[PDB]
Amino acid sequence: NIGMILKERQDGVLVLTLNRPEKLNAITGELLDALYAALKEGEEDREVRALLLTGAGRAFSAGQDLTEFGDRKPDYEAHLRRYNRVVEALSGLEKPLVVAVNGVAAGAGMSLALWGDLRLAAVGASFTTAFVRIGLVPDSGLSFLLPRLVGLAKAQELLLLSPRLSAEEALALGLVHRVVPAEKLMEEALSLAKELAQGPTRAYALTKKLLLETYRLSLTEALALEAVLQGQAGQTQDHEEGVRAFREKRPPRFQGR
Amino acid sequence: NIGMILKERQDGVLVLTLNRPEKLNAITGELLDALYAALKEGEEDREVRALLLTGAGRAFSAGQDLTEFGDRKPDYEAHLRRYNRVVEALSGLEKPLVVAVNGVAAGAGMSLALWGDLRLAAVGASFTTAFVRIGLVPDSGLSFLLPRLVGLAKAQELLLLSPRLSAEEALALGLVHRVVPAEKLMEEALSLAKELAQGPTRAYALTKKLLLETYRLSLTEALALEAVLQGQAGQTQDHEEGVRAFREKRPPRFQGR
Amino acid sequence: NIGMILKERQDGVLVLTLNRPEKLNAITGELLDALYAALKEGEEDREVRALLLTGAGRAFSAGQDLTEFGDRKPDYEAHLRRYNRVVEALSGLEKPLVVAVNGVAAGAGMSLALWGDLRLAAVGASFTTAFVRIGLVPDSGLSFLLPRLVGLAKAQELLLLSPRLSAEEALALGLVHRVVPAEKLMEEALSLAKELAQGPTRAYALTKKLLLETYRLSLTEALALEAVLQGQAGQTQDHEEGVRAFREKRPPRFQGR
Ligand SMILES: CC(C)(COP(=O)(O)OP(=O)(O)OC[C@H]1O[C@@H](n2cnc3c(N)ncnc32)[C@H](O)[C@@H]1OP(=O)(O)O)[C@@H](O)C(=O)NCCC(=O)NCCSC(=O)C/C=C/CC(=O)O
Ligand SMILES: CC(C)(COP(=O)(O)OP(=O)(O)OC[C@H]1O[C@@H](n2cnc3c(N)ncnc32)[C@H](O)[C@@H]1OP(=O)(O)O)[C@@H](O)C(=O)NCCC(=O)NCCSC(=O)C/C=C/CC(=O)O
Ligand SMILES: CC(C)(COP(=O)(O)OP(=O)(O)OC[C@H]1O[C@@H](n2cnc3c(N)ncnc32)[C@H](O)[C@@H]1OP(=O)(O)O)[C@@H](O)C(=O)NCCC(=O)NCCSC(=O)C/C=C/CC(=O)O
Repeated sequence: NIGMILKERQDGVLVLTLNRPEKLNAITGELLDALYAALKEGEEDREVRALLLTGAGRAFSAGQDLTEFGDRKPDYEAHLRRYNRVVEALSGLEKPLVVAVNGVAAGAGMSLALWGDLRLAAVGASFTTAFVRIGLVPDSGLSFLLPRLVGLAKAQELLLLSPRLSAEEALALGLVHRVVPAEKLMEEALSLAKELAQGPTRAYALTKKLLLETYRLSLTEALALEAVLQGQAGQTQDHEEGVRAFREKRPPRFQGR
Repeated sequence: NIGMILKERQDGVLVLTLNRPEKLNAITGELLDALYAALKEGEEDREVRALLLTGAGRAFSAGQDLTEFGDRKPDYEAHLRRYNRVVEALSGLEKPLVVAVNGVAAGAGMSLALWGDLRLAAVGASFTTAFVRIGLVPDSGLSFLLPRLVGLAKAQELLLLSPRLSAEEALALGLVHRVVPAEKLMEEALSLAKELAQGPTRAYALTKKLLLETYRLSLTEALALEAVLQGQAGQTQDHEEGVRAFREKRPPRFQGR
Repeated sequence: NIGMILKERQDGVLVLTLNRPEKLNAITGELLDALYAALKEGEEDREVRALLLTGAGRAFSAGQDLTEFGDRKPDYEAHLRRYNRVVEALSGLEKPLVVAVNGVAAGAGMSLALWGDLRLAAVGASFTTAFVRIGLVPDSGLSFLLPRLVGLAKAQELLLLSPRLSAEEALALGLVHRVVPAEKLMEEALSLAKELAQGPTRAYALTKKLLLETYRLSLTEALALEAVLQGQAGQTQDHEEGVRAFREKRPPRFQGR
């Protein structure tokens, strides 16, 4: 398909599938533009309360297509302003994102997978940082996410030595939250995304903003931002519903506003 | 008791007990003012070298009293400047704090428990972030503490899905340092707090300041603050005692100055 | 030996050995000047692509020599500008550093060991923060490294209570990456350092810069620095070699430029 991102809506969930299975969903500028466009649509679509990202075929993504750039003096500083708006869009997404890692995620493919709020892997899936084997540094936010997700000791080993991690090893480190058999991965991930699509979408979005900023703030700054964002969550119809549901001891019926 | 914070001194330890057992020690502005007052007294009392915080009855704390605010347009930005001076006081406390989590700690109750320097839980105690089920974001410093304590991967799952964690699960993640039978919790926690109340109180206070600031500093800034605070610890009578005790291979007798 | 740092080159590796075995490699200003000088030489020597740091005798290092300062009013703020250029040099080293922890690492000895990019310990080796037992705060970058390496929950316990950790406990926490029998430690560590000395030295150096800065940056700042440093790695002969080797499915032959 032109752009190489498949798009499907179900029950409040936009399902995005990386679709270059013949090249293990290797990333090109074209694929990144299509993914940006799809994330923008998902976020704008008032019928969408959650996103699910997965790969077509054997792989999640092998990362940058190492054929896309033809022997010329590479300008990665320039190009990464492109990987960069996609990462900006993922990081700031105002709806929850499930990632279903169906196979290998390497390099920027591993970066993209780790931007999921909740991450599931198939048995048989694998992670490898990859960049150092091409003489490159981690990019697409991997140098930001990895030490936060697995701690600095594991981030050093994973990045410097680029070992291949099994899905069970990934589970141990916090790279994923759940490992499921390959034939059940999309059912389980879609089940979780539909759960989140009934959730308090505004609370999810603002909680994600606090988590993104937490490490660079002083405690004083963190308490100030908590105050500001709790002010905004406090004004939502969902907060009022949440309080009613607790007082009546029934499930909340959230609307995402 | 008026203010709902019980206060007792033993052997250098101020014991603070959240005391609204009939509402699972649910937090009100009144309780927060009483806790602030008690922390201020503990810190000012030269007979106190350590604090121990626990709950009365079944619960540690169920967090914000979801009856305190009566159907009016809530102003959480305003109110949190109140949760906020209490968190400021906890974070900056110039004496070590043990927390004994005797039962459920939910929402701001979980926030308060996690401000302990050393944290023990009873078998049967439990943690739940709770905020997202009311359509709110984590507050009272939970968005600051949780990713630092358990890493970002576990913080995402705990905050977005609000699962109930057993004391043994909490131990695994680093939410607590020790799990003990319910009938031994106060004996063990008081034993540890009395140990710290013989400790180098100034070294504890300055070590806590370094830990609070560590993530937002450059290595250059971190080394500069280490230099400044080690300068201050170096001038204490306790440092001179610590050096004598090491040279003579005997226990130090610290005074907290 | 004058300066108490032994220096030996093998197969692209500068081997540095802390050499005051009679005082468990206890740190003095003189030892720190010698270590700074040795790190500077290793980094300047175009025949060196990796460093390995270890201890002579029983210990890795017992940390500051608690005989060096003679009963005078200590000025640790002044002196730490000395521990500080050594830590600055370690942190910014533009070649990978393996640490082989052959025995106890306490206080600043533990600080120094944890500056390794990859860390191995002998069975029988041990770690202890130590500072709090002398009434001091963690220094030599320990307040920076420890919470990043083991998370805040373990850093609090390790620093406030100064327990002695076995090599297997250290492995569990991420203080080291590998534990090996004492008689195999230098063979394994030298084997790993020779591996890294064939590696893409520029990618290692720039990856280390991203990891050092990651926690204090916004995601926007982190993506900007990734762009800048990937630009520089992209211009290296090693990047061009890495791409050729992947396209031909053969091992890269990196030069470190
Ligand atoms: C671990 C995998 C991904 C999978 O192994 P396996 O499943 O055994 O497959 P394979 O290695 O046998 O490859 C099968 C085919 O896919 C191709 N393939 C795999 N990865 C990529 C790839 N990344 N680019 C182009 N082709 C790729 C292979 O070349 C093969 O093609 P062929 O059938 O021989 O024609 C392995 O292929 C691998 O290490 N690939 C390279 C991964 C890699 O280095 N990714 C790029 C890191 S750099 C990055 O992502 C961002 C860089 C930004 C700066 C910039 O460059 O703009
Ligand atoms: C996990 C517990 C805490 C305990 O379960 P369990 O032990 O089975 O007890 P229960 O749920 O059966 O409750 C027993 C009673 O306590 C009451 N209770 C429990 N939590 C609270 C509570 N937080 N507020 C008022 N009442 C509470 C229940 O309503 C019941 O009252 P009743 O006997 O029916 O009259 C459960 O009650 C629970 O999820 N409670 C709500 C926890 C909660 O959402 N906390 C607030 C999060 S929001 C926060 O803390 C800060 C917000 C700041 C912004 C602002 O609002 O200012
Ligand atoms: C865990 C060890 C390191 C090892 O135990 P073990 O292997 O059983 O040996 P030991 O304790 O029996 O000591 C054997 C000998 O080494 C000496 N030794 C051990 N550590 C040091 C030491 N750090 N300084 C001088 N001597 C030391 C002992 O005093 C003994 O000397 P002797 O044979 O009795 O003459 C234990 O010795 C120990 O706790 N030592 C003190 C560690 C310590 O507190 N280090 C300093 C932390 S403060 C720091 O590093 C930076 C401070 C900067 C501010 C400033 O001061 O400038």
